Amino acid sequence: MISLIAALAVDRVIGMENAMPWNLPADLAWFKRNTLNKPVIMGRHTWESIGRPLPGRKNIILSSQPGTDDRVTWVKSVDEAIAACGDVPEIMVIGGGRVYEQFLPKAQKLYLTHIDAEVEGDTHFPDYEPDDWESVFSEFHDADAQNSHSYCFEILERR
Ligand SMILES: NC(=O)c1ccc[n+]([C@@H]2O[C@H](COP(=O)([O-])OP(=O)(O)OC[C@H]3O[C@@H](n4cnc5c(N)ncnc54)[C@H](OP(=O)(O)O)[C@@H]3O)[C@@H](O)[C@H]2O)c1
Ligand SMILES: Nc1nc(=O)c2nc(CNc3ccc(C(=O)N[C@@H](CCC(=O)O)C(=O)O)cc3)cnc2[nH]1
Repeated sequence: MISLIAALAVDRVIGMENAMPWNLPADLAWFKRNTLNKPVIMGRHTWESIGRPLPGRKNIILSSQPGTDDRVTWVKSVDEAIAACGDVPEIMVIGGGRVYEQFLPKAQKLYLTHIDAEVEGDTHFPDYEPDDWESVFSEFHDADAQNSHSYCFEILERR
């Protein structure tokens, strides 16, 4: 099973040239909880902004170019990224935009965080059709002293 995890602002914005203008540690705890002990597949731009290997996960980085950090696994295509995951119950694709686009048609589950923030971004989560997906879990949270904006966690499973 392939899943995608992402945090989207309005208009499905997931990235901009500069750091996102929000602080959502609860969302990062959710990302950690849902990715721990699973392989995570990411694109090279996302690798760079994470800055280190994610602990307790097998880190697979897609890049057309030779790898530059022997602590993680580098692959040059989607089929190779999947093959590097081995025989696991769930592969987590953690972005970014170009990677989500390529894995969305393969995915059976989406873990999405919807952030009540309007930002201009250069990178979007792909268009998905609500009717293709069944919302199996959703949990809204208000902003609070640690989290700058309200946000809602949702898990969708492919119909
Ligand atoms: N809010 C969120 O949930 C979230 C999640 C993840 C990322 N992001 C954000 O999204 C942005 C990054 O998105 P992006 O679309 O720019 O970058 P990305 O998808 O992270 O990385 C793209 C790079 O990955 C490699 N790649 C992708 N598909 C490949 C394939 N089939 N074969 C070989 N290499 C492949 C290429 O690396 P080479 O260039 O080395 O060939 C390509 O330049 C940032 O702003 C980041 O912080 C947000
Ligand atoms: N829901 C969601 N929110 C995100 O911010 C997000 N970010 C990415 C890509 N970027 C990142 C950036 C940093 C970390 C990170 O540092 N995570 C740590 C800290 C978790 C915590 O603070 O509790 C980790 O161990 O997962 C992960 C992914 C992919 N999917 C996401 N999904």
